[PDB]
Formats: sequence, structure tokens, C-alpha cells
Amino acid sequence: GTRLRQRIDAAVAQFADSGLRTSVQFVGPLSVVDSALADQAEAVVREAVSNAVRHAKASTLTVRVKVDDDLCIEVTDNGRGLPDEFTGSGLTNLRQRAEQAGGEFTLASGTVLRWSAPLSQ
Ligand SMILES: [Zn+2]
Ligand SMILES: [Zn+2]
Repeated sequence: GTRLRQRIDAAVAQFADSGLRTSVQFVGPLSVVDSALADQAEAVVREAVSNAVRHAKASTLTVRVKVDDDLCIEVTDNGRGLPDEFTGSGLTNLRQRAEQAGGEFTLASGTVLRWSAPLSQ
């Protein structure tokens, strides 16, 4: 197997700033995701979490990985006041991986990062 769930947990544990509260949620049959897509999911979470910094107030960073019609990752950051957060080279990385996977990516503003890709049929 891909150990996708364990790898998402490890990515959050390694890269989440200790000043941020985190929540990690999984929904759906993670075991159906193939190796290439699991690698993308891990890299997306690593990149998104490593770019999250401390805000003036206490903040929460939520990571949701869902397998439904597709694979979709939603990283929500309720922190405010940092318009340059998430706008670095990591954004190029996330967009590049979405194109690599034939999927899509959205940055919306707290701030929500959504990365999705189709599952192979
Ligand atoms: Zn933040
Ligand atoms: Zn989905």
C-alpha cells in the first residue's frame, strides 16, 4: 500500500509550526489512491503546511483529505492579516503538480487551499 494516511500525518507533524493548532481529517477510501497520486498528495500537504506561519492571534490549520469522485485536499487556515502568506514559490509548485496530475488547484481567501486530481479509472 501507499501508507497515504500515515504520510499525511507525518507531513503535518514535520512541517506544522508548533504555535499553530492543527486538525487532520480523512474521508473516503484512501486505499484506492495510486502511488503517483499519493506522492502528489503528500507533497501538496508538505508544501501547504510548511508555508503556514504564526499570525497575530492564535490560529488553526486544518488539513482534509477526501476520496470521493476524485482525490481532493483542502487546507484551511483561519489566520488573518497576512496577504503574502501562501504566495511564494510553493504556489508555483502546487500549480505545477495540479497540471502534472491533470487536476486543479484553488487558492481562496481565512485562507483555503484546495488541490484535486482525478482518480484513474
Ligand atoms: Zn497562516
Ligand atoms: Zn473530491
